[PDB]
This record gives sequence, structure tokens and C-alpha cells, in this order.
Amino acid sequence: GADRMSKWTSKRGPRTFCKGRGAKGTGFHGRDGKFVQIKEMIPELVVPELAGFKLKPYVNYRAPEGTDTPLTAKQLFLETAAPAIEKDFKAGTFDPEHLEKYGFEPTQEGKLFQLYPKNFPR
Amino acid sequence: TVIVERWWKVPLAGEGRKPRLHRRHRVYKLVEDTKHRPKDNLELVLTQSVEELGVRGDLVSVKKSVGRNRLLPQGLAVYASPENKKLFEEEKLLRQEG
Amino acid sequence: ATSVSWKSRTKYTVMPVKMRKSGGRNHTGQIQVHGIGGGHKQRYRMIDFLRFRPEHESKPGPFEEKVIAVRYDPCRSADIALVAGGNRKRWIIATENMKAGDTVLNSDHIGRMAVAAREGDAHPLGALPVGTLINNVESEPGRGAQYIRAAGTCGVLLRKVNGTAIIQLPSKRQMQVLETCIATVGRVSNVDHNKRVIGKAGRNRWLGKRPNSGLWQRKGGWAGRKIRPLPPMKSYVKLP
Amino acid sequence: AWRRDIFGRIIWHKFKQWPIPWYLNKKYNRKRFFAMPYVERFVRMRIEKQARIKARKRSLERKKEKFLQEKFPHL
Amino acid sequence: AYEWGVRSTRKPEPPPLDRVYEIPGLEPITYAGKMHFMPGLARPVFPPWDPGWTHPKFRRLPPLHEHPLYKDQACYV
Amino acid sequence: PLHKVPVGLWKQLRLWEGIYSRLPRHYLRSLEEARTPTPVHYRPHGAKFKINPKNWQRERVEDVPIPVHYPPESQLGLWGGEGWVLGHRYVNNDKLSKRVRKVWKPQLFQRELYSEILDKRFTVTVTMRTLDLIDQACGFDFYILKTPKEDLCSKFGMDLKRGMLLRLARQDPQLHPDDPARRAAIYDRYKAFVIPEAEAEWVGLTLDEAVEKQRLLEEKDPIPLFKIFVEELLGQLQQQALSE
RNA sequence: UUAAUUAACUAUUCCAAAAGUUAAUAACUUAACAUGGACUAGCAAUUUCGGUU
RNA sequence: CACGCUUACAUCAGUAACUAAUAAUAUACUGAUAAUUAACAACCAAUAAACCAAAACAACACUAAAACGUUUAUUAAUUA
RNA sequence: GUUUAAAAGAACCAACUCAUCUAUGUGGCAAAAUAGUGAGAAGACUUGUAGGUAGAGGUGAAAAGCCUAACGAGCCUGGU
RNA sequence: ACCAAAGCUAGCUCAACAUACUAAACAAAUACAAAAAUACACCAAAAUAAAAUAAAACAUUCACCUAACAUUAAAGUAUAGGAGAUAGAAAUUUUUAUCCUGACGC
Ligand SMILES: [Mg+2]
Ligand SMILES: [Mg+2]
Ligand SMILES: [Mg+2]
Ligand SMILES: [Mg+2]
Ligand SMILES: [Mg+2]
Ligand SMILES: [Mg+2]
Ligand SMILES: [Mg+2]
Ligand SMILES: [Mg+2]
Ligand SMILES: [Mg+2]
Ligand SMILES: [Mg+2]
Ligand SMILES: [Mg+2]
Ligand SMILES: [Mg+2]
Ligand SMILES: [Mg+2]
Ligand SMILES: [Mg+2]
Ligand SMILES: [Mg+2]
Ligand SMILES: [Mg+2]
Ligand SMILES: [Mg+2]
Ligand SMILES: [Mg+2]
Ligand SMILES: [Mg+2]
Ligand SMILES: [Mg+2]
Ligand SMILES: [Mg+2]
Ligand SMILES: [Mg+2]
Ligand SMILES: [Mg+2]
Ligand SMILES: [Mg+2]
Ligand SMILES: [Mg+2]
Ligand SMILES: [Mg+2]
Ligand SMILES: [Mg+2]
Ligand SMILES: [Mg+2]
Ligand SMILES: [Mg+2]
Ligand SMILES: [Mg+2]
Ligand SMILES: [Mg+2]
Ligand SMILES: [Mg+2]
Ligand SMILES: [Mg+2]
Ligand SMILES: [Mg+2]
Ligand SMILES: [Mg+2]
Ligand SMILES: [Mg+2]
Ligand SMILES: [Mg+2]
Repeated sequence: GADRMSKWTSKRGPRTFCKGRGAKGTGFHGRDGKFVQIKEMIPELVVPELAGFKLKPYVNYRAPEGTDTPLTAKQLFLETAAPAIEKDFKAGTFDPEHLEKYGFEPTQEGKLFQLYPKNFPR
Repeated sequence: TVIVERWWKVPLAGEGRKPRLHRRHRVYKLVEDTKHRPKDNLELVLTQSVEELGVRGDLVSVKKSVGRNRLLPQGLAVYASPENKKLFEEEKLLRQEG
Repeated sequence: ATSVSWKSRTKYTVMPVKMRKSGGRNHTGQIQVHGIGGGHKQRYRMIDFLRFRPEHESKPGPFEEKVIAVRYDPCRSADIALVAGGNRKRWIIATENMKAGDTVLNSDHIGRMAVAAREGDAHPLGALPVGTLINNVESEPGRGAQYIRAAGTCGVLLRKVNGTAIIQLPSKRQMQVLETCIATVGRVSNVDHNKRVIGKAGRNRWLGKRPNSGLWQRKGGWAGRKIRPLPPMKSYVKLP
Repeated sequence: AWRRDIFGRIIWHKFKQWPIPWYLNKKYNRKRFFAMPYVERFVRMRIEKQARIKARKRSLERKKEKFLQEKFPHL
Repeated sequence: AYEWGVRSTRKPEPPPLDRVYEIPGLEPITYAGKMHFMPGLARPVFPPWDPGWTHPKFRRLPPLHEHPLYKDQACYV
Repeated sequence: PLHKVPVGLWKQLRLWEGIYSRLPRHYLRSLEEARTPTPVHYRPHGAKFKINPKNWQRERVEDVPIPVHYPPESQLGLWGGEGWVLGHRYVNNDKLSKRVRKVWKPQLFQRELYSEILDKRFTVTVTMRTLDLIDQACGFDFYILKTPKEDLCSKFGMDLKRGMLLRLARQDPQLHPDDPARRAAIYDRYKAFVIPEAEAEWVGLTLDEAVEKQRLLEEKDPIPLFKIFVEELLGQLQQQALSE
């Protein structure tokens, strides 16, 4: 009999069984049977300029570490919006209906990189 | 409607418990078939003047067939309930005086 | 698994369509009729049995068509004939002497005078003489010729009473129908079909007939020459 | 979404990106997120198996504690 | 006449609507909120899907009369 | 090992915990009670005690309901609380003869019944017992509103009852927009069954439908933590402003 | 199977149920289904093959 | 080559013992390291209309009546 | 391939398909084989792939044959 | 003298209590021929338990037989049964909260 514990890959089947190995698709099938590759589907690697970047893969051994303080939503809010909203309330122009000036986003569907749908891979 | 009766006696259960049934309690005898008994007659109160039964405002005993397929769907008559009979009583009382 | 039928074709066409045979198997997959399967590959030629069928509804009068070719059909024992009239052609069941280059009439008009019955002509039963040989007769007006179609077989018109025609089928049974039922005149083609001789047991396999079972079965009471009287006349007129 | 597959288990079904709604997808429609009446017995069997596993693990831990207390009489 | 379509091969008719859709002034409780079929709940009726943005390949074929070159008189080509 | 709670109480525990607890209390108390339906196929005896004809002694007799099977086609119509009687029987009515399985089925009929409150003629598969109960209640709507769930045994009947109860509780003008007097006359004769709206939309619902309705009611989107933090900051600022 | 008890299912027939029709309580019909009780057959179900010799 | 088995294939090294129904050593044992690179093959348009006229060197025929196709019109993301 | 105006359920005989007779083998190469010898060999022919009919059954050119090496009715689990 | 022999542990078993009952992992892929990102649908179904066995055979019958009401009595009583094998209640009665949980079990 055949084997059941081994993985069922494309190498173990007939000619008509061609299963992918996990890569993402990059296009579709055109008119004359060929493959039309879409340049918007291929990932564009955004590489920065490492010329004047003074940072190495390792750090100094004598450099001190820090206590583990995982960044939280409350800490991020206190760092980015608490001073602005506090100053606005002290000045007396606070508007509870409009919070877009402090960084809040009502709907994610407007901008490019939304957070809940996660339109960006990485 | 078929009416069946158990051949075997079921033991008692007096504390409100469900009776302990057996395979032998599924054996039924057909003691009566209601569809074969002589069917009763339906009493209806006329709301219009039909040719066969009579004038509007009387109670007539007709067979369930005509009572269900002719008089009731076409609004030619209504049931003999007390709430529907008080209306015809007051109508007759208003008609006799005028 | 449940199989699908090959007859999924709504559009009528003259070109032969491919058909998937099935040997006695129903849509479940079990044998329902024994002795069927393993014949020759065949195509299906769609036959138009409603003879009186005008092209457009604007002119519903009688029409004449021309015979192009009388061809062989493996599906039925008769011969088919291509007839063209107007902008469309159609397959019909050719009569005994229908050849290429003939004219066929298709009429639905009934008159007080009987018409001269040719072969390819198709008139209602109420317009044919009292002793006319017919085929491809109908049960109801506009239903289609379910009755006589086999090669060489033909029925006979007996009488017309109260606007209803009585015919006699090849089974010597009487069939009463309305007089407005269209019927084709004459005998069906291939009159020598019964005289054919299967030369060997392989021709039956070519036709698609599997051999009979080898089990010996003792005859019961059903066997024997049962001389039964002729059954009553089958009437299709709906009397109110 | 917290779904219940045909095997009676409670799974966390993640959502995939589709160009058509859910009621028009053939591959998605022939999926079943519910359990038939014949899966309750298997669910109860799983429950009982896990209960027995936990019970024998607790008994093992108790026996090990007792054995260690008897071997080291430092009390 | 003789219709050339076989019922077992033709497109089967949609199933009859649930009995809860014949009650006037009553909302049906369907499985449209869970995004999957579930027995015991009513069958939700959905309007024809509107792809607000059109797609060339994955759109329905436009009819013949919609074409600007469509004419009433039949031409024999 | 053993289970702490018996298996017979597992469904009760699941109904007590989870989202089933947030269901309305009137619906829950309607679902808990299991009233004995009316005898349709078995004929009960009147008194609770009976004198044995052979023993000449008084003995306590009880009524055991005969199991009746309701096929899934019965939920689309009104069979009058009956169904298929699956059982056994003795051929030739002799005990010492063969025992044979027997399925007694009712005589179904496709009849059209008109409702006054909903104003629609439903083509339903009803039985002679259904028609007799209708004639006894002196009305289709009367029969629907009077016979409870245990006597209807029909999901479609429960849906009809729920619809007409909601209509009576809402005083729907869509009954007769051109006949307000007729609408009022129709609504008056069914005053004995007027149930408030808080309970009129939970009578013809099963457990799955009730859980789905409660989920659709409690389905709320998670509010962003920005709002909560802004509210907290506003509270702290108001406190610091009032403490000076 | 010409053994003893007889089911379900398939073909008959009959009665009841249901739909109705005629006349001043009676008579008559059943397209598709289809319920209850009987009848005749197919397909069949359960069980058995007394002992001395 | 297809179907099927999955590294049993290749290089180096070892075999006292394990596999070869025995040795020599090794494609069949052991360990380490490498390998099979697409042009061949798989995935690779629908909607209507014109279309009866067999394949057998197909000229033309026989019966058992026979798989295998183009053109026209509308839409077919267009970018190694 | 040969004989035939023949692709004639014709003939001789290859590939191929069956298995007539004999001799070995009988814990054997083999839970049905080897060798010689045989029958068909353009057909009711062999055969590849994929699907269907499932045991109160299927299928059967009736041998009560075959239905995963034991079938007068498969095997496994449960009753046990 | 070879072959060999002996450990005491891994762990299991039966109960009590118990939160109240489908453990942990779930980045991506998983009911396309599972672990294959990506296209205009179809989705779902129920209809009694049977027999092996006992009645020394076997035809009516044959406790339990994957449906809660537990315990002390009534009581193996009334009853049901080819009145055979066997089956078998009820009315009415009793039941004091927690720890003291481990093992004349391997
Ligand atoms: Mg294996
Ligand atoms: Mg492959
Ligand atoms: Mg391969
Ligand atoms: Mg390319
Ligand atoms: Mg044929
Ligand atoms: Mg022919
Ligand atoms: Mg014969
Ligand atoms: Mg014979
Ligand atoms: Mg006899
Ligand atoms: Mg028996
Ligand atoms: Mg026997
Ligand atoms: Mg004897
Ligand atoms: Mg003897
Ligand atoms: Mg002797
Ligand atoms: Mg292998
Ligand atoms: Mg060696
Ligand atoms: Mg190696
Ligand atoms: Mg020959
Ligand atoms: Mg040989
Ligand atoms: Mg020799
Ligand atoms: Mg040879
Ligand atoms: Mg030869
Ligand atoms: Mg010969
Ligand atoms: Mg198969
Ligand atoms: Mg048997
Ligand atoms: Mg058989
Ligand atoms: Mg024989
Ligand atoms: Mg024999
Ligand atoms: Mg076997
Ligand atoms: Mg016995
Ligand atoms: Mg014994
Ligand atoms: Mg015996
Ligand atoms: Mg015995
Ligand atoms: Mg038993
Ligand atoms: Mg007695
Ligand atoms: Mg005895
Ligand atoms: Mg008691």
C-alpha cells in the first residue's frame, strides 16, 4: 500500500497534479494561453539608504540594558495625544465632536494603510 | 385520526416520574378510527339570503363540507358563537321594532 | 453517484449531436433493463414530429417544403428526410417513396371537399378520405406524433363521425381522436425492415443487444397461446 | 469568528480576502460551521477522555508528593 | 409539441421560500449575520450583487440591444 | 471518575450559562415548562381510581401518552397536534399471533385558510382534526391564538401566532389602510389575546432563532480605546479644575 | 414447496374519508396525489423437519 | 515516456557486526556533503449564429452510420 | 507479413490474449509457477486511464460464477 | 564458562471532593486530490431498534440492553404472563450541614 504519514506534495502525484509550494500568485492567464504577470501584485521591496547610517547589527557589550516596559495603548496615548488635548481643554477650545486634529481616525477605509483590515503585509 | 390502545399494561409512577416503557408497550390495537364515525353537523348563522337554506339571520345545521367550502369562505354565513349570536339577537330586536 | 442525462439541448439543430448510451442503468447506476449496452457509437439526429410548424407566427397558413436528402438514421428503424422551407431545415420521418427533390405540403385547413392524398403531404384527419393510409398520427392537436413511426408500419383511417376521426393502428386497435389532429399520409420508409436477417450473433452486439441470461426458467401459466378479444377503442376526446 | 466545525470542536476561523460576497462563493458555501446530532456523543467522549487524563495526572502528582514526603522525613 | 429540454438537466428551480416570509409585518431571523448557512434558521434573500466598480473580465456580458451598432432591420451576412 | 453534574442536567446548565442566560425571562420561562399536550391518538380515562373487574378492588390508574412522530413536513402545515403513530400490532387481533410493525398516518389535505388579522389566504396542508378544531374555536385566528405551542406542534403555526400577536400589539395600519373602521372592528374582537410588544416577538421562536436574535441585538462594534482614554482624561481634568 | 404462522412493498378490486353534481330524504362520477379497513396474486419474512432401530 | 515508489540516485570515506540468502566490495548497508535549472508536461475564455454529407494513402463507396473544426458578431485585467 | 474481386464474427501465422495435454515443482521461482506443446489472432478482439452498480444486495453468454488470495453469500466494529 | 538471572521505578486502578465539562498550540496554509492566498451561489434530510440468548425446540413472550430520580420499607406484594419461562409496580414511609481521602489495589 501507499504511505499516509508523508506529506502530500506535488512531487507525489500525476502530471495533472501541480500544487504550489506556498508562493503567492503574481498574475493571471492571458488570451493565447500565456501568463500575464501584473506588476502591482509583485512585492516592491522598499529599501532605505544605508550609506550614512551609523548603526551596526551588534551593540556595545558595556552598554546598559533597560527594564522591560512593553509599550501599551495608554502609554502611547499619554505620549501623543494627552498633552495636546490637555492644552486644548486648558485653552477652552475643546471639541468632543471633532477629534481628527489629535490623530484619531473615524473610518479606516479612507487612508492607504488601514489597521483592522491590515492591507499591508509588512 | 386513528385511536390506538396499548395491549400491555404499563406499571405505575406516582411521584410525577415518567413511566418506564418497554418494547412490549409499542404494540397497539386500533380501537377507533374517527374518520369512519358518522360525522357531526355544523351549525352556522346566515349573513346573507341564500336560495337553499333561507333568509339572512337564522341558524341552520348543514354538513361540514358545504359549511367549510361554500358558506364560510364566501362570507355567506358565520359561526354560532355567543359573541356572533348577540349581534344577530340585537339585529332581530332592532328589526322587529322597525 | 448520480449521473446526468445527455439530452440537455434546448436549441433544435439539424446537425447530428453526440449521445451517451447507458446500458439499462438508471440515474442511480443499477440495471433496470437487461440486455442493453456495448453497441456502436451513434449520433442523434433531432426529428421534428410536429409536422405542421410554421416558421413565423405572422403567416400561420399552410406551407410547402422541399426534400433535400433521404438519409439513414441509426436511432430508429425508419429513414429520415431533410426538408427545407424558408430559412430553416428539419429532419422528418421519410415516407415509403420519398426521394430527393420532392415537395411536401403541410396544411391545417379542413374543408367540405376531401383532398387528394399524396405521400409527403400532411393534412388533418378531417380532410383526408375515409380509406386513407396514414402514419405519424397525433393524439391531441399540437401534441406531436407519438404514434406510428416504425419502418413500414402504417395505420388506416376508418371513419369520421361528429368531428372526430377513428384510426386503426398497426396493432389492429382502434384509436379515436379529434379530426383536427395532423397526420402524414402513406407508409413509413424501409418497408423491408422486418425481412432483414441478422447474419450472426455479432450483429446483435453491433446493434447493442447483450446476450440473454443462461438461467433456465420453467414456463409458468403466462405462457401459451392466449386468444384474447380485441380491447375496446382507445378514445382521446374529452367529453364534458 | 469563533465557529463550530462539523467535528463539534470550537475553532477560531480566520477570514480570507474574497472579491465576491459570502453567499456567492461556491468553495466557501460547501463548508459547514455547525455540528450534526451525531457529534454530541463524540463531544461527550472527548470530554470524558480529557477528564480521565486530568484525573490520572492529578493522582500521579499526589502519589509523587506522598512518595517524596515519605522519602525525606525532614518535617 | 415536444420541448427539447429535459427537467433533470435544466437549471432547477429555486427552493420554495420559508414559511416565515409569508407572515405580514414579521422580520425573518436568518443566518445572514453569521455569514454561513445554519439549519433551523430562515433562508435569507439577497438583492442582486452590485459591483460598484466594474470589472472587464468578471462582468456579465452586455446585451445585444445595448450595443451602439444595434439595428432593428435584420441583415443577412 | 464520575461527572459532578448528571448528563440529564447538562442542557439545563448550558441554558443557564452563556448567551442563553441573557435571553428574556418570559421566553425562558415559556421554554422551561413542559405542559402535557392534549391526547390526540390515545383516549384517556376520566377518574384517577378504578375498580378492577377481576379483583374487585380500587386501584390508582394513570395515563401514559402514546409516542407520536412528527415528520419534517408537518412543521410546514397544521395537522392539529398529530403525526405518525409508529408501533406494533398483532395480526388477526390475537396476542398469540405474529407481531408486526405498523405506521398509522393521518389523512392530509391541501386546504386554503383565510386569516382576518393578517389578511392572507394560506394554502396549507391541514387535517380534518385541524378543520374541526378551527370550527370549534369559531375562527382560524381564534384557533391559532387559543391553542398553545404544545397543542399546535407546528413551527408555521407558531410563526402565524407570533405574526398576529405582533400585529395586535402594534395596531398595524397596514391591515386596512382604507378601512379604519373595519380595522378597529377586527382588532376589538381579538382583545382577549393582546400581549405587549416586549413579549409578542418571542413566542414563535426556537432556541437557535432566539440565540440569533439576541446575538443580533447585542452585536456592538468595539469602541476605540481613544474614546475611553479621552473620557478618562476629561474626567481627570474636570477633577483638577474643581479641586482648585 | 402441496410445511406451519404471516409482515412490508408492488399490481387488482371493494368500502369508508375528500371533492362534488341532479331533482322535490334519494341517486351518481373520481385527473394527479393520497389516509383508514378488507380481497385476490407476485415479491417475499420467521421457524421446523419426533423417537426405538 | 506514462502510471507508481519517494532519494533507495551522485561524490568522498568505512565495513568487526548490521542489508546482499556466501565472499570479494557496494546500485541495495553506514556517515558526511551535494543534486533534478524549461523550450518538454500540468494549470492555460465565455455568449449567439452559419454549419446533414465519416474515418480506412480517400479517387469514391459499404454498413454497425462513426471521436477529432473553422468563420462571423459582443465583451476577453495587458504589464520583461 | 501471406492467400484472398474482402477488415468474410473466412484461412496460414507473428506481436498480443487465453490456457488443451504432458513432465517438473508441491514450505516450490510461484498461497497456481517453469518447459515443451496447444486455441484465437480485423473481432461477440485485447488493453491503458477515469467513473458507476455494495451484501435482505450488486453483477452474471447460470459455473449457484465473481464482488481485494477462505463467498450457498464479502470484510470490520458492536451486540459479545 | 557461555546463554543467562535479580533489582525499583516509570506509571497505572478504584473511589471522595471539585471548579461546573470538547487541555496546550493556533504567524501563514487547511473539507481543489486537507494544510494550494484570490470570482456570481445553491444549501440541506428525517421514518420504532434487531438478533445472538432463555422458554432445555420454537412461532406469543425473553430482566439490563447507551431514554435520570436517588436511599430505607411496602415487596418480590398487587398485578402481567404459549397464566409457561419469566416480568413486576404504586398508594404510603425513611434519609442532618463541612473537614476528618485515601487504599488488608499492581
Ligand atoms: Mg498503509
Ligand atoms: Mg505531480
Ligand atoms: Mg510520474
Ligand atoms: Mg510569463
Ligand atoms: Mg437503438
Ligand atoms: Mg436505421
Ligand atoms: Mg431470446
Ligand atoms: Mg436458456
Ligand atoms: Mg400452505
Ligand atoms: Mg421472531
Ligand atoms: Mg429457510
Ligand atoms: Mg426426524
Ligand atoms: Mg434416529
Ligand atoms: Mg437397521
Ligand atoms: Mg516502496
Ligand atoms: Mg554479510
Ligand atoms: Mg548511501
Ligand atoms: Mg479469422
Ligand atoms: Mg505455458
Ligand atoms: Mg522433448
Ligand atoms: Mg506459443
Ligand atoms: Mg491458429
Ligand atoms: Mg481455426
Ligand atoms: Mg469505480
Ligand atoms: Mg435467511
Ligand atoms: Mg442476488
Ligand atoms: Mg446449472
Ligand atoms: Mg450445481
Ligand atoms: Mg475475501
Ligand atoms: Mg431457546
Ligand atoms: Mg442449554
Ligand atoms: Mg433446532
Ligand atoms: Mg436452538
Ligand atoms: Mg431484547
Ligand atoms: Mg388472558
Ligand atoms: Mg411448556
Ligand atoms: Mg413510591
